[PDB]
Amino acid sequence: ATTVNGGTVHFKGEVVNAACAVDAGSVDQTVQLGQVRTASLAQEGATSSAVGFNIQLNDCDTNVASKAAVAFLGTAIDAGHTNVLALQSSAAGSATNVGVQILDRTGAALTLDGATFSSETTLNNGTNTIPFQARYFATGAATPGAANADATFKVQYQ
Amino acid sequence: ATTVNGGTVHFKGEVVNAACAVDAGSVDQTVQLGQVRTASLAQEGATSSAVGFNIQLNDCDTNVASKAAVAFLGTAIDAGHTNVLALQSSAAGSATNVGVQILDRTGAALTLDGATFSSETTLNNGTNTIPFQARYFATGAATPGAANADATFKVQYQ
Amino acid sequence: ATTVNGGTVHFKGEVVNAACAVDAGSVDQTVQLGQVRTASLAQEGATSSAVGFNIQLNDCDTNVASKAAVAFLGTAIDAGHTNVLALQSSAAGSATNVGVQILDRTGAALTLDGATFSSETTLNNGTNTIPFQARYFATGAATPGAANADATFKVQYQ
Amino acid sequence: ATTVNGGTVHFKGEVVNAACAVDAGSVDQTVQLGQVRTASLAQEGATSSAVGFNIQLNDCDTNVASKAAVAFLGTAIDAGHTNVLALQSSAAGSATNVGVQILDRTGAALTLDGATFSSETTLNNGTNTIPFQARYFATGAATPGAANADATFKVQYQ
Amino acid sequence: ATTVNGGTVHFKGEVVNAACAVDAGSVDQTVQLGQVRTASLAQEGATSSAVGFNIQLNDCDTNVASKAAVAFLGTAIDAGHTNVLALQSSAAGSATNVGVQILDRTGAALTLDGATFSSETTLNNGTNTIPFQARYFATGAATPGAANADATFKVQYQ
Amino acid sequence: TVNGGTVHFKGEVVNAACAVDAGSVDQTVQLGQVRTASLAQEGATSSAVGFNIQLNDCDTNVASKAAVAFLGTAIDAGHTNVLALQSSAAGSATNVGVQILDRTGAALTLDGATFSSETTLNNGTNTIPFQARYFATGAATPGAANADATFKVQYQ
Amino acid sequence: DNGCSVAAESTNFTVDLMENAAKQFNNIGATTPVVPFRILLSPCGNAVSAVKVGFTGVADSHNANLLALENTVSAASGLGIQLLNEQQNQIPLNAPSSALSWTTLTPGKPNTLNFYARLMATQVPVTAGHINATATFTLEYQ
Repeated sequence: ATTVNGGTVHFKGEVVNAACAVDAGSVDQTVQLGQVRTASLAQEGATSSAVGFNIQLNDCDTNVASKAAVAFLGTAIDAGHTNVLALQSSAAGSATNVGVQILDRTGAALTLDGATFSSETTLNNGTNTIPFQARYFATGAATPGAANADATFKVQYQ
Repeated sequence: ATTVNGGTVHFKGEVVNAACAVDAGSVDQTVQLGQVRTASLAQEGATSSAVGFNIQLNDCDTNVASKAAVAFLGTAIDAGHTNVLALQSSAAGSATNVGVQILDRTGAALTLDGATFSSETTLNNGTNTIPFQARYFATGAATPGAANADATFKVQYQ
Repeated sequence: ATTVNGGTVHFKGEVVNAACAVDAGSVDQTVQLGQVRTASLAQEGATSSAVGFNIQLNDCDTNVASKAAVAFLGTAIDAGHTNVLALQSSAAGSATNVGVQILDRTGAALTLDGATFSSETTLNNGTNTIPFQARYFATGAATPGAANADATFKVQYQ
Repeated sequence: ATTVNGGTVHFKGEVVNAACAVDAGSVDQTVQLGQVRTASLAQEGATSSAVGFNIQLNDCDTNVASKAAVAFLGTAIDAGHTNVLALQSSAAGSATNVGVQILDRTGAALTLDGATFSSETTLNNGTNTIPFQARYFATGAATPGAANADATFKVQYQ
Repeated sequence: ATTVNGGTVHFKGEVVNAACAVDAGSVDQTVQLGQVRTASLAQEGATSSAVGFNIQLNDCDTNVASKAAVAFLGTAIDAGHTNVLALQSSAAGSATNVGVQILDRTGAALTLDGATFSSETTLNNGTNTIPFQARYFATGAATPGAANADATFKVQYQ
Repeated sequence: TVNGGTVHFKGEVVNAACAVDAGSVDQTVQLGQVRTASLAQEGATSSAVGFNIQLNDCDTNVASKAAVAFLGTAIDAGHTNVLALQSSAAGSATNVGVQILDRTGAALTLDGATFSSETTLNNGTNTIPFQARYFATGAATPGAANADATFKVQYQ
Repeated sequence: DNGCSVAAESTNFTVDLMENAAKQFNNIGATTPVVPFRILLSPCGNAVSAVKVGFTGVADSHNANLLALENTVSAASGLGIQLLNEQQNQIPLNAPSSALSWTTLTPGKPNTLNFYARLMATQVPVTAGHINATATFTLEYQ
């Protein structure tokens, strides 16, 4: 009977010529690092506790590539810290002298350039979960404020 | 004391004469299908897995209409495949020989002409959820690239 | 003395004119089916073992309604099998020729149309528990992959 | 080797002599009200449900100002209804006898003239969030059509 | 060998100058109130049962502050009921004459003002948990609908 | 009626490795709102807002790395990396300018020829991150702080 | 005096469209970032009120509203120069004087009129090469 205007739906995806495919819940995810005290980040090199996230690969094939690595691209805090990611919340109220650091399964910080790939993990025929961690890193004496960032990643199969 | 120009708020909505009102999250949604390999889409009629989404209708009255059906409208990928939706061509680097296919609650693909309503779902007073799905359909041998798409739906109450 | 901001709390609920109220843990629950060998799902009609889940109804009044039934709604695997729920997961790495069947108190699979209701269970004042089961159903020869699915239920009181 | 023209980027912002700074996501925001029924808005004074939108104030210094208020400005639907906001004109057809009514944290409508500020909210140091609600208000018997609106707001710091 | 685009990751957090840090699971949490019946909320001032939610503070230093209190901010329902939260889901299909109400560790309703703090809880070094409850308060004869409400809290240290 | 004059047009269509996304060719970056207390002295910078230039249909057999060079109006001599603000009818902020950083956190020179750090490319979709701040050349003044800068992509 | 004079700078000037990615023209109608150019009208009298600026030249075969490109051995094909206005609205080539849009001026002062130019694909894929083109601008005074 009555026909209504309804609404709209947008589909977001990508087709890749690769051994695996990145999961729908992993292509875009939000990681809640929580909240950190300025006392925990009080001097150069101080790190907070790490919140663990992971990237899921579906439809993997070991006859095409038996190992996978992930490379991260983002804005470094400065030229002296190429593995720390700057905070880009807004133009006011962001924290100072602190940036998010990303660690692979080896517990080592990753360079944010898109060309330094992490430690290669062996794949299964099927679902594979690659674990990562994210913490806060003080490039000085941290100050109160919002601490949000954003980084892109790419996957290399060998 | 100090009055400062803050900003602007834009309110978007629609008054409709119907039995139900589409939810604020369903009138405009962004479903993320995720990545898919070209091996799964290497031949005509090859379909990837189907991600699930749903449309929520609030304030339903069964004294004026006890069933609902949803019809989607979009750009068909070609004349032959009228139920396969074309990919956004507003930019370069899009996947070829592949489109997105919307499935009703019966599991069958829906013709995207705006006048073919899906299977009727019985309604109850209150909140109603109608489940749909979206997958990838290969009209040939797929090639890598972005696979975003878009559709607009209308609701019929009986 | 020192006031900071903590975060956000979102409350989700529903007010219903009924005889029983669905429990807070039953309005949204995750069922862990486990994993099944593809040898068990070798041909069409092959079924796996069943896990059990319950819907709990609180604050029941037998002076309003003495019996309760539950109907499920979801996307069927195909037109032939209307009682077999279709796997959703992501757009890659999902099991082929496999769905999930929901069985009611009597051990009979329920069609997922939203209007076919299960066997009525007699209600008592207070707390009632309606048991259901979930298993896998092979529409062909199963293939490895994720086997997640979703459905939404609806309660009728008589 | 191949320098190609890329395009342009426009940066929008504002420097203010205030005790707080309106968030980047709050300076211009889009509140999706959803859909409403003509039956729900059938007489003068009949109001729909309310959606919630928040105004965030980053980098707040309480030594400068301890409380904040927000005053909205927009075109009124009639002279009699000064707290109701007129809808924009639409090519397909806009709804009549209905507007948008903004409520503050006390659940009271706000006069949309730019001089009547809402109830004062106590601010902390740093991130602050002021909740508001948008609601449909029927000035008569509402008719179907798109119901879009816009309102500019200013912030006062005591 | 094969390098493909993976996607993006968003990191969210905040650096605070406080004795404790709000947990990653507490900075943004969802409480499932369940379903309630209009028969229960059939009169003004009639309440429902209460569900419990906790706010967890990490890395607490009792030398800095020995007590903590929490204040909640949100849209009230009426001028008379300042401690009852207003429902905000969409522009249609919400319960009428009812709102969420938050209770501190003394079992008393909290004014949703941003300045009336809850009963102080003594803090020990390390992890602390602050209990809270949420129920439904009816400002009249309640009507069926979806009852979702949101609030933001501040934590005061002494 | 008047013959006027002749306008010549020169240019080249080259085989570039990628193509700037239709979103990225013209994008508006909502920096937000800043306080004069934050921008209170020479060299004082506000917090950064991130924006991305997305490239599509990239081919690594044509070019394996990409860089972006920005061109804009400098606020002053000696502040070539600080972009001048546009003028508004009500008024614009003085002693404030938009500053565009790089993927290494270093502000770019808005000359149109000082390219940014080169990012390696993968076949398909690539994304180049950038950030924007408010750089103060003195005591800031309230007002609208809008600016605009063009950019060019060097595939190497 | 309702008539203005074209300065030596605006008598003959070249608009540099720079290098353009052949991949940017995915489909017919794909454009490029606009390149601004200006026409200085000075001196002007105290009676000038409006000027309509029209563009004339050899039009493209596929699109009659696009300025054509010279066909040589090493010239790009499948493209056409789209000339816009101050508000980025299309100004058709060889359009009649009634079809144009009046532009306001300021009497007694050197007035600068700003327009834009870009490339629009008429064929896919767009071939590579150079883009040499000439147009003649005419002025209708009011």
